[PDB]
Amino acid sequence: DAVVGHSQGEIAAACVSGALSLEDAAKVVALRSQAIAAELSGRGGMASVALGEDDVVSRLVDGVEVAAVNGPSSVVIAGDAHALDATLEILSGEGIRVRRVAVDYASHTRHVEDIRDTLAETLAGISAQAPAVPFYSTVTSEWVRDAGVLDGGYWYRNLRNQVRFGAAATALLEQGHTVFVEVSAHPVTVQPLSELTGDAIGTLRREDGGLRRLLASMGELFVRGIDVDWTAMVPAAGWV
Amino acid sequence: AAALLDLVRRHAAEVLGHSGAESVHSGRTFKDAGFDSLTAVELRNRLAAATGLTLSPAMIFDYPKPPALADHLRA
Repeated sequence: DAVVGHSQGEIAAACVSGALSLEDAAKVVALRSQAIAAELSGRGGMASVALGEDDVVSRLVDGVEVAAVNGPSSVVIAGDAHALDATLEILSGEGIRVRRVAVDYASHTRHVEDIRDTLAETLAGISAQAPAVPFYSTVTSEWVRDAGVLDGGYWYRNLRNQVRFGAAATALLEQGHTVFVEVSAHPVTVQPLSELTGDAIGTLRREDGGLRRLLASMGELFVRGIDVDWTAMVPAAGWV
Repeated sequence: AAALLDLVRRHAAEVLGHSGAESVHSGRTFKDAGFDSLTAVELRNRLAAATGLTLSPAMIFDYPKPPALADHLRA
């Protein structure tokens, strides 16, 4: 019924929303990743805290931007490597649970402003259409229904601006959306959604890429009342 | 609330496939037994169905001690 992304995932959202083309989205994400590799590499890291925006902001030292607000108690920050080091040492002294990500850059920060020109030169003004699938973005926290809006500048801003993930989740809950299925090889964000509504399903699992995990996934989907085209999996056979 | 604690331990054991209530000591924390978020949600569903009360999926982090969760369910 609706499609929501998160950072690069939003690209796939476009690729499935019908507003873009498969080749268009593939090329755009390829050029975005290539630019990030060429420039952003070796320049920072991501740190997550199991706290809200208020708690993180109240003790954030200079040199750190809030990367994303995943909810009332899940906030991730991106910035310079050593500024994040000082911040994590401070919180370690405070004892608040935190985590680091093995990343050599910082997204959704001022660093994105370094290669806006390069992003424009790569490709801009892609033929964005009206998405066939009603697509709710997180950059604007609002559905986009108009052709041409999803331009290269839009992707630059998406890489540049933050994520109001938790607020978007609450809004979708208020919009009557209850079933939230995650398309990921590993459970990624089912926990915050469970804390929010308690009904979400992961697709696959790390080290569990077998068919059994997939079948179990569609089974859990079917149990909650959603119709499933089972007969495609199994062909006809003899009489029993 | 002894019956409540026994039922909680048995339900958690069946969620994780353990032998029974004894196999999961009440003194052990929920995370120590090997519970994870989805499994915690499954135990939330189990306990909510068992008692009929409105139970949040995130109570496991608030009361990692099974006796604490049982006493909360008592009230």
